[PDB]
Amino acid sequence: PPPMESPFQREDRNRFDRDRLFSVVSRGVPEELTGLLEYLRWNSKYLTDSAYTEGSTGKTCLMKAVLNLQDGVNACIMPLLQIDKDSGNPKLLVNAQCTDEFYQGHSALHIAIEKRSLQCVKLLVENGADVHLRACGRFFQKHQGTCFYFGELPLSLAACTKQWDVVTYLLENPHQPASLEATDSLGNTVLHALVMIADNSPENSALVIHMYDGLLQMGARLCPTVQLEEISNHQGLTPLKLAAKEGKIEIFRHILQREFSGPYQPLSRKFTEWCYGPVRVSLYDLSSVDSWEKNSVLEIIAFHCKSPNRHRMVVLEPLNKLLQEKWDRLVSRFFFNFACYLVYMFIFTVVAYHQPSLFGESMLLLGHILILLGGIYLLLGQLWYFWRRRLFIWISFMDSYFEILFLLQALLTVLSQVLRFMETEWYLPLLVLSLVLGWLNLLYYTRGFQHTGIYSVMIQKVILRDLLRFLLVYLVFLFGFAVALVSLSREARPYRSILDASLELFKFTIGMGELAFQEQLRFRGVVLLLLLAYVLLTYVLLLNMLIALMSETVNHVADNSWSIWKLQKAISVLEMENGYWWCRRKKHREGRLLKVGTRPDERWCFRVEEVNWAAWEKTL
Amino acid sequence: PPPMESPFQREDRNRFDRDRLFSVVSRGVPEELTGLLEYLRWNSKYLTDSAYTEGSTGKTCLMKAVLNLQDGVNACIMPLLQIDKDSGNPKLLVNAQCTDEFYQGHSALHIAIEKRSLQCVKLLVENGADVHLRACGRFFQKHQGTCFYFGELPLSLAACTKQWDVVTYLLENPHQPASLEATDSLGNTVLHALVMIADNSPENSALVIHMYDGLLQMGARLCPTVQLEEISNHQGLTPLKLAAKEGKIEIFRHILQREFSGPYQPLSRKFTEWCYGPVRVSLYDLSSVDSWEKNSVLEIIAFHCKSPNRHRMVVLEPLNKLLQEKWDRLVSRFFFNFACYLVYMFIFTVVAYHQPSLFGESMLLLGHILILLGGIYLLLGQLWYFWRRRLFIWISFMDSYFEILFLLQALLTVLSQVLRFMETEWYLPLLVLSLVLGWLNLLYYTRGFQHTGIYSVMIQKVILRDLLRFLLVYLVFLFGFAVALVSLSREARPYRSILDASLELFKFTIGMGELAFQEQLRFRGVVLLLLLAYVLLTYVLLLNMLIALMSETVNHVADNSWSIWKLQKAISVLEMENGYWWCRRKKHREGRLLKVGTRPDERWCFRVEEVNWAAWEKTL
Ligand SMILES: CCCCCCCCCC(=O)OC[C@H](COP(=O)([O-])OCCN)OC(=O)CCCCCCCCC
Ligand SMILES: CCCCCCCCCC(=O)OC[C@H](COP(=O)([O-])OCCN)OC(=O)CCCCCCCCC
Repeated sequence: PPPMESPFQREDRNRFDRDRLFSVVSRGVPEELTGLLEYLRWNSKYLTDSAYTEGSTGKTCLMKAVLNLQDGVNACIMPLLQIDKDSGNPKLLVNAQCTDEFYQGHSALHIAIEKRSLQCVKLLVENGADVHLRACGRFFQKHQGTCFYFGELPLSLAACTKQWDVVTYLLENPHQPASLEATDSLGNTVLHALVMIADNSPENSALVIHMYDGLLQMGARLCPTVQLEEISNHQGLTPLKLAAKEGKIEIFRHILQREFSGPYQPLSRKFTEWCYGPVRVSLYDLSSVDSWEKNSVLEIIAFHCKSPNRHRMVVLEPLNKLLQEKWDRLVSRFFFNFACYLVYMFIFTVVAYHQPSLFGESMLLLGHILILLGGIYLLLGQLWYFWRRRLFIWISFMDSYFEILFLLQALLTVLSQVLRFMETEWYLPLLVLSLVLGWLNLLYYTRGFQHTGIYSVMIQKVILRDLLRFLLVYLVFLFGFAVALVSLSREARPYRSILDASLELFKFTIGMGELAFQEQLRFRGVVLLLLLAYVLLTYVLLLNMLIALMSETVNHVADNSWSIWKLQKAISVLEMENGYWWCRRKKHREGRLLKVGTRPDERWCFRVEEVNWAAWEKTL
Repeated sequence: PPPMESPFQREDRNRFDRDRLFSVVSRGVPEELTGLLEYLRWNSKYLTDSAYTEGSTGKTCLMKAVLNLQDGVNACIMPLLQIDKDSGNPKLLVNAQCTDEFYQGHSALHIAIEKRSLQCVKLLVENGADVHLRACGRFFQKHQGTCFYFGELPLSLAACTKQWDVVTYLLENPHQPASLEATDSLGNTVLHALVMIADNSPENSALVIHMYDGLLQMGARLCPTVQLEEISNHQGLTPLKLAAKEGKIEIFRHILQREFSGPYQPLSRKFTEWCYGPVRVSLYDLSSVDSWEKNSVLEIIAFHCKSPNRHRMVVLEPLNKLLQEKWDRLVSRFFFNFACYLVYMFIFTVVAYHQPSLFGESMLLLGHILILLGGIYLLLGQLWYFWRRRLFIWISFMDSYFEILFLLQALLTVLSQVLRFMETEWYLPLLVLSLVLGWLNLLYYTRGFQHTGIYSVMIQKVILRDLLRFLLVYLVFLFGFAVALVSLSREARPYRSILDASLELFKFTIGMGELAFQEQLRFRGVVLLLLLAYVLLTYVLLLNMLIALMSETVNHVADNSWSIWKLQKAISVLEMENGYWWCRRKKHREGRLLKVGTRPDERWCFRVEEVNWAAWEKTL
């Protein structure tokens, strides 16, 4: 794509001509525009015609004038608009937009706002600039390349660039006021766009929070009957749900715990009830948060968010206490499920232990029937889970590999019981491997306790992703030395096959490597030197991997295992609330309906008791 | 060498004599010089004669006067010059220089500049001091001993000591102005000398950058038609190339990304094109940087620089994006080379696996021919590489040991195929060892991916240089206890040879050491005590080496593996751009020719798109 503006490269082409006009509006001298209007009238042409624009983009002379503002003012703008009006152009020059795929919908008002020229914005608005044109090119979309997403609207651009005067002028100018309800091509409003450009750094979060609160307070004046935070985009997300999905923890916490006093009190989501010393009791708005409603904040955080700080969101209030009462309500069902799986696995172990050769027989047949029925039940449950987690399936197993393991165990159980009916001998390794998987699957339920559940998070770490990368080097070492030892030992004056030599070389890592002078071999010295070289290289490699893993993991970073265990409990709770595949529970709504003021402002509120001695001592 | 000045040691000798004159010019009283001119006229002698100088160095009385400045002024200087003029000396005393090998070319103007006496500099220049005398002794060269390299010229001395007034006076005095184009004995100009004295500390870098920019701006006035940064020294290096070779990262980054506005705009190498929010688009000068030109900055960084921060240079713009587009253009050739090596190694493994005893036979002969041809091809390619990397060969394999390994593998392959024609049995261990090396050489191509290529940098570290130092102690332990166990076990009431006992003692480190009461030996108690002592000493040594290696490597230093992987990709790209030994590619020039102003200032410019949200938010 060509540059937006370039002092060194002339515009593409893919008497008053285009080059003279562009040079005049670049210099900014209005008196050199004389004769342009007469030339346009003589040739019956307009400034919006393709001959007077950049060929590749459709960038006009007015955008060239705004792109060359000197101290916020270009004197060629108003005479250019006067010439455009006097030429009888049915398409206004202020509303002309670029046509290329990279800068599609880009207009001069966007350039005037981005150049922070309030005078130019006023001059464009006074002459009929549409304040709802959407810059929807690839440069203005959100992706990993060179781009600037701010929404697509001029008001969203003015908000995302921290321009209070431009926002105030656009919202209530008498010519054409901008609407806070206006949406971009994705359905995003200005609050959605502020959530989009939000980062978790303190300065960006402060800017986004200030802009969000100010725009909400002005929406309380300009459109008081409009719920600005209840507007959903094309994904069905509100700004709170969008902040939950994108991992924008700071603005999510600010919206979730928002409190105002006096005026703008209906804009609050947190309402202080009473205080007594270090005890503070508050009411929290549960709208769009409680899992009783479809597509809630909790469901989005658990199953739709990809961000690494999902575990930091679930420990914020009121989410923490709400998930705590849900877990206290469902802990008996959790341990009943654990007891059922223990019974199933015990019968599995008894049946697999007493297999026959390739009253007791009837009991073994009954146990085989029970194993088949339990495998069918688990298979149907896992298939229902993966059907419900349809669209976000890649997000489903990135932290829930036990779902994959349970599905695989049930599939192996059903396959082994099918192969037993066909009387093939391969049912027994399948049954044994499903028994292995079933006993490994019992470690899912360690998350029911704090002591085991936190520890199961502390043990597993980034070792798994580096194990494969070390294994890539180690397998090359193993295969090369194995084929070498097989080739060299074929002549007599140990290593008969590739698998045997590979096993003997793998024995060195477990402390059982045989290292001897193979006197019956012809090349025994070279074989011994190859073994010693392999041992030294493998030990150097193992020391390298240990020290490298030691460098990334020991860094004194504070322990986040408690919040990850809380996130695991939240996922378990939200799955347990749906019931079973054969019996669906009716959802129970949390909180109480309370009137908190006048919009009667009746909301479902959750009461949270907080004790904080240091915070209370700081205000004395 | 004697001291430059010493209040305690008298000058060497290797009526108005030398001692009285030296004491007078040390005290600084001009009225005690009476009778010196008459004595010199009577004896027909001059102050520059060997009788009036230090014997070992040739240091004169004027240098003695300047070395004893009191508050920047010595009153004996002007009468001494008057006596020198009145004596009819054909050699001026101001231009007399020291003659010893340590202080060769040292003059009084250098001492006046180093003493920061602008009055003395003006006094010397007004009386005819040559401002282009070069201090070229061993003290003024650059080496690891006691030295001060500043260039060799008075202007370079004034610049390297941060003396703006002295530089300004030397550049435009009406008596004899110094030239910015003047070069030292190495061809270094003042900008080269500033690059030479540059350090990567912030204060030294700030001083060097300020001096460099000021001298370039004054060269824009004094010699506007002279390209000061295009001057090459005797090594053919410009100041940018010299900064790239010496690892001077700060001044290299400053020169590479230099930008000026308004006046001194032709001195810029970076030209901002357009900005829109956090997006900044700039043009970068590619002169002497692009690898299309011989001896470029990229080639110097990859193959000529010895400094440890080579990987920090390649991640700077515009080098990072340029190397990225080069890699995107050559990645298919990289993986085609990988596929060819995989095919060659697979045929190697198949041929080595199916060797006979010391249609299938014809296929094995064809495979032997293919192995021989591939070995010849790889040998010729590696020989061509080491021929092209002729002068800097020691810099070539300090980070590219795979070149050595590929050459050794090809040599072993050719030697094994030669020995097979001679029908000796030793071809088979050579073939097996070349197979080992060829399978190890496949790990070169892990750098083609980020995931494997970064990890291959993270695993290897300083363990290799400490492994040899630990091995020096461990081999002494092993040999001493081995000869002990062989000597002690010779008498009966296990260890028959040195190699056997060494292997049994090495078995303890791999977890297979045999530790038993050798009841058939006569000295079984002493043998058991020797084994226990060896085990304890070896385990203490291993624990020491593990903890010592743990101390140097775990230090929370930020990971530089990504930049080292980028440097490896840069080396691969620059080698792939030359083509093959049998087919040399034509170089493709990067960037576009654009006019950036008036010197028409036409440069080859590279467009770089940068997104930086925090930097843009800081200016709002
Ligand atoms: C169809 C109508 C008949 C229903 C019969 C009652 C079924 C109870 C189901 C139950 O408790 O589930 C236990 C377990 C499910 O694991 P999970 O979803 O918690 O975790 C899933 C992975 N996250 O599932 C199992 O362990 C398999 C059940 C088979 C053994 C039953 C033994 C009963 C002993 C009293
Ligand atoms: C003389 C005219 C005939 C030329 C025939 C084509 C040769 C292709 C060369 C090639 O792709 O090089 C692969 C490799 C070189 O390694 P490198 O320089 O990337 O890395 C070097 C170390 N850094 O070299 C090899 O692997 C050896 C080539 C022998 C096997 C060819 C198999 C072909 C299968 C299609």
